Amino acid sequence: MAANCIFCKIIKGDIPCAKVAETSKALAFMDINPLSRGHMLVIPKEHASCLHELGMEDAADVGVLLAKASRAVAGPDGSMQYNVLQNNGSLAHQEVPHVHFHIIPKTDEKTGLKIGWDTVKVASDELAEDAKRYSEAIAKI
Amino acid sequence: MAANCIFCKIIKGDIPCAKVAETSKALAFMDINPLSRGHMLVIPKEHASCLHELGMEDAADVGVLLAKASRAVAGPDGSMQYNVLQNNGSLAHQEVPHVHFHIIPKTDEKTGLKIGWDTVKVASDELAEDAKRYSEAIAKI
Ligand SMILES: [Zn+2]
Ligand SMILES: [Zn+2]
Repeated sequence: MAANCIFCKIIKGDIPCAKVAETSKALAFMDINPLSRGHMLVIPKEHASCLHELGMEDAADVGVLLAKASRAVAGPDGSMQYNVLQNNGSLAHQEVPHVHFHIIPKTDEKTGLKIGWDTVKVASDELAEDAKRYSEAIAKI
Repeated sequence: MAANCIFCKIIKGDIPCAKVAETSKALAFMDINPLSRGHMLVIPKEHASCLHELGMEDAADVGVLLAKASRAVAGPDGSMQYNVLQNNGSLAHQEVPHVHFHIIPKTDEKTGLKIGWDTVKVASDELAEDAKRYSEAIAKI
């Protein structure tokens, strides 16, 4: 559903939204449901539902816009802390089915992104297996 | 402290780590303290402590490697869900002072990245103010 995709609606002009930046392949704007003041979004213009569906040229342009946006979010003296978050799948907390990078200011212990970081044990043999599968997958793109 | 930066140590070869991919400006490898099985990291070779310190060319290369890595993480049939997370500042849960993108498989409600998503109200006037400041900041990069 690109038809029922609110970011496609913004991109084509069917819903208005103040544009923070625009490049050939990407757009930035403010999140109107922020976790903290200054929370923004960077999206590809292409309707990719997950990051792995995004084109390589689109990936270069989105990476560049993300870095530029982080400088905006870091503030005039660069002291503002922040989290970059991009979700892929509804189990992974993705709501709109279109790639979007959140850049979320962390002003406060009580506001912004709150993360649970509980690690698990993985074996050396399992790490090697995953490293092989991943590198071969990446090598053939 | 690039001297006490474990990712710089990996990058220069002072600590061994199976390399999942390597490009001119970026490296990928497995996280040895994973939140879920297959949790990996994508880092710039440059010692940038936060994303806003990263060069634009390095940003393009890291965006491309991130997209490639997501295809690896999505798996042979692309069904694996995942979160991309990059932290900037110790209040923002950044531990190693070198930019690193986590790509974290979400296999399970009980494993992988766990996120708290409590939004705050922002006014139209505040959104316009932030949009102006951000777009002007981005325009002059
Ligand atoms: Zn869309
Ligand atoms: Zn470093």
